[PDB]
Amino acid sequence: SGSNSREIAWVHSADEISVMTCLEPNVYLMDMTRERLLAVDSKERIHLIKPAISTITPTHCKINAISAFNDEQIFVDGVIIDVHDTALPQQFEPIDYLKQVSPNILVASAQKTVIFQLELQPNDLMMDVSTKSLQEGQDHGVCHLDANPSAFVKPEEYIVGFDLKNSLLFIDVFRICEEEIAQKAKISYLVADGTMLAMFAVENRKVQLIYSIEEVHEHCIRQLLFSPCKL
Repeated sequence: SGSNSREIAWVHSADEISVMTCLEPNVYLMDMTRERLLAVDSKERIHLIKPAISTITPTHCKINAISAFNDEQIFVDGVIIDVHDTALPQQFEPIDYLKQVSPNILVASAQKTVIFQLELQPNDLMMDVSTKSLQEGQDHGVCHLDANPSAFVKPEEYIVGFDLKNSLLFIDVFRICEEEIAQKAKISYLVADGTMLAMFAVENRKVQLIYSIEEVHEHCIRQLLFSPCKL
């Protein structure tokens, strides 16, 4: 699912081919969105939700606005008020929310636990890394990266710096950087790739990536508007 600048790639799991309405679609698995109104259709997901409860992740739905709207519910609307901006959400009915603060929060869709530690974060509910020091609460101040835009856990938790890096935690092996996700085989030092870093597509400045299996079978999406579908 890719917002109209609502398309596909020979599949029916997100939008009926051509569906003009967006900022981001949701096919995490009706592909959710947020207008500059939630315009979600049915091509293959659940077929009907229309305009019901921006950046939505899995609902084994929750919203994400530019305000303190940590709302997230069913169709049942629940505007959990974080009390500035409700930033990056992740699903771990508990859902972790990460504002423009490294402390962050865990809210059960009701705040499960809330932590405060200093003056992108991974999933392994208490074993969670924090970035903006590299403290991993349950904590461990790790000021090794000069800041910290993303961190991801063991497939040795690798955390990127704003000036490349994606070092080791528990040797700073170096190839903003190309951000990271986890494999059963570490995605080669949690970089997404530097070929195969030992433990190039068109243009650069990639955002967020995933992967099917070790090395091969990229999940496409690689850059803006033009990414390889090779491997």
